[PDB]
Amino acid sequence: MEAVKTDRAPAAIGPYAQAVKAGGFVFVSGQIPLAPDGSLVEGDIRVQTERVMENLKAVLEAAGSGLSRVVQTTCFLADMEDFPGFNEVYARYFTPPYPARATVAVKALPRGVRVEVACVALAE
Repeated sequence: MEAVKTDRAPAAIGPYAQAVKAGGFVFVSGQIPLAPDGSLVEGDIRVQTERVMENLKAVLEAAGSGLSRVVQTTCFLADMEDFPGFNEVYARYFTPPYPARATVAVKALPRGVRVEVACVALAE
C-alpha cells in the first residue's frame, strides 16, 4: 500500500505515484523521456528510450526492486518506425528471464514524447 518516490526519476506532478507496492508486486507508472529535474530529453527513439529505462531503474530501485524482478512491461511508442530502435535499447537493460511484454504504437504520448514504458515487478 506504499507509494514509491525517488528524486532519481522525474517527480510525480499529478494524481499518480511513480510506483506503488502492493500484494507482493510493484506497479510502476508509465515512464517518459524526462530527466530527474522534469526536463524533457530530446533525441531519436534510442536517446529517449534510454531515459525511460533509466527512470524505470530509479523507480524500481527505490522500491527495493530492480529490472531483474520485472515480470511484465507495457510499451507504448508513438511511431511504428521506432519499434527496432526501442527494442535495441530495451534489450540492454534485461537479462534472462526476460519480462512478459506488450508493445504498441499509439497516436500520441504525454507531451509528444516517442516512448512510454510501464511495468510490474516483484516486491521483496
